[PDB]
Amino acid sequence: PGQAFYYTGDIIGDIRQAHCNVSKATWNETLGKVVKQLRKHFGNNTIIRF
Amino acid sequence: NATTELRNKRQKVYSLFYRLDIVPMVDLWTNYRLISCNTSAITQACPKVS
Amino acid sequence: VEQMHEDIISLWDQSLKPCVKLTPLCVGLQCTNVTNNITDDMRGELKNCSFNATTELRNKRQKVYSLFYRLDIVPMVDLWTNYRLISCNTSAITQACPKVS
Amino acid sequence: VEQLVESGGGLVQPGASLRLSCAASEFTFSDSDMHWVRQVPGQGLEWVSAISLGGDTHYPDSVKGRFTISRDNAKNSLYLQMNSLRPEDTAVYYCARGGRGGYEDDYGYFYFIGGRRSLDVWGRGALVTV
Amino acid sequence: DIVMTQTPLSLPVTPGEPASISCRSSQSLLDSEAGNTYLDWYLQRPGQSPQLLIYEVSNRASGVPDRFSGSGSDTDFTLKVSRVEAEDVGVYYCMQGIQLPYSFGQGTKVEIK
Ligand SMILES: *[C@@H]1O[C@H](CO)[C@@H](O)[C@H](O)[C@H]1NC(C)=O
Ligand SMILES: *[C@@H]1O[C@H](CO)[C@@H](O)[C@H](O)[C@H]1NC(C)=O
Ligand SMILES: *[C@@H]1O[C@H](CO)[C@@H](O)[C@H](O)[C@H]1NC(C)=O
Ligand SMILES: *[C@@H]1O[C@H](CO)[C@@H](O)[C@H](O)[C@H]1NC(C)=O
Ligand SMILES: *[C@@H]1O[C@H](CO)[C@@H](O)[C@H](O)[C@H]1NC(C)=O
Ligand SMILES: *[C@@H]1O[C@H](CO)[C@@H](O)[C@H](O)[C@H]1NC(C)=O
Ligand SMILES: *[C@@H]1O[C@H](CO)[C@@H](O)[C@H](O)[C@H]1NC(C)=O
Repeated sequence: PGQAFYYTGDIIGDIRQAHCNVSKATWNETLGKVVKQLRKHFGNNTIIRF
Repeated sequence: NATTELRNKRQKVYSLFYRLDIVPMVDLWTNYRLISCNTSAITQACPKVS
Repeated sequence: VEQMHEDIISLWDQSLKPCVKLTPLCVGLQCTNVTNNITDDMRGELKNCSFNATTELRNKRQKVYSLFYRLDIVPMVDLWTNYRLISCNTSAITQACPKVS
Repeated sequence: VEQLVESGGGLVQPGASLRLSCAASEFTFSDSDMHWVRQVPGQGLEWVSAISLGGDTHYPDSVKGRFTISRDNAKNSLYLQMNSLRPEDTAVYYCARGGRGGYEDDYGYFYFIGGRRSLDVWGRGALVTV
Repeated sequence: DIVMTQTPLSLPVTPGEPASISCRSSQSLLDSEAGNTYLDWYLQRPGQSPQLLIYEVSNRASGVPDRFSGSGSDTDFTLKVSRVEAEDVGVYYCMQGIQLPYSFGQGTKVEIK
């Protein structure tokens, strides 16, 4: 009584995986900036990998 | 088999659940159950609350 | 006026909150005509409704006959039951606590 | 297949009583409504009675106070106790299955919204002559 | 109560031509909350007399071939068959499923034309 349940009924169109698009060049530059700032704390000759 | 407005009656409900929301369970007439019913109460978020 | 309105609604809600929720009454009611002597203008305004209500033990149910006003129930087209309470499609029905004026 | 067989009947005099029964077949007499239907030898189909999952019964105006139906469930059979028969009641009587439900103690005997209400699982029929 | 009126009382049909059998319920058969309309067609044969033929609208019972698929609304409803086969000749009945009286209409007897 007054308890309404919501659920997925159906899917119209193809079923595809949800995803995120992040620009490659912008992200690469962002990681370069993070790497420089991490080298300021861990050493200029320290190899940084993610 | 879901409950409904009247305790007397029930209803056959079909829905699409994600694999991450269900857990394999062993019974004669069923295959899966909701992931959190094993450990805790599930509260539906109000659809009117953003 | 706005404060009195909100105060009366709040006190009303506080009075009714710790009371019986009447969840077992949202069942199907086998309602028939009242068999007593009914005046000309009361014909169809009161129904004799039989339902299977729960009791203390979870697995035991009792058949209960009660008289409901026509305004409290709504027809439906089930084969075996004729009426249901008007509010069971909208909300839970809280019983006012007895011995409260 | 899912098909019941009627048993009982015979030739009786006016005022006699009879106990007619239908046996369960393939779990059609467990979680299901039951109906008794009349086939008049020369007229169309007439419904006689019905019994619900919870033991509620219903009869038409021409039958009330004369025929009684019941279910015991433990012995898997439907019973019709006929009384005060008339020559007009000579006909073939048989059972049919109604809708189906289930039995969980949340609330004994439950029907489905939009479930089956047709008459199915028809037997052969017994001939009752007065 | 619900009165179910069968329009034809006799309908000879040539096996090589289509046929239409229709009836009307005196009350609406639509369950507004469920959305299902409860109507049933039955076919009586000289052998096995009772038998379920059509359940509701366009939902064939098990064992019933596609040629028996019907149509209609919540009052007047019809079966339309493209060809009447020798095994399909019998007495057709209409039943309503919304009230316990389960009133039946008159039968339509099919003849060889
Ligand atoms: C995201 O959407 C905006 C919408 O204009 C678009 O300009 C931008 O390029 C998109 N970015 C990615 C990474 O897809
Ligand atoms: C890294 O090199 C830059 C210039 O090449 C210098 O300014 C900075 O101090 C150096 N950092 C460390 C940690 O040696
Ligand atoms: C359910 O919860 C209990 C809590 O300890 C846990 O042990 C059990 O593994 C859980 N079930 C599943 C299927 O993960
Ligand atoms: C309601 O129906 C029951 C059926 O047994 C009967 O005993 C009771 O007296 C009826 N109530 C009224 C007010 O007629
Ligand atoms: C019950 O009362 C109503 C009042 O109009 C009447 O129409 C109906 O026929 C009555 N039922 C019986 C069974 O007498
Ligand atoms: C409850 O049912 C009545 C039947 O007339 C209807 O008028 C009303 O809108 C319904 N309420 C809800 C919330 O569905
Ligand atoms: C109501 O409860 C009684 C208790 O004896 C039971 O026999 C009966 O079948 C129940 N009725 C329904 C309609 O569930």
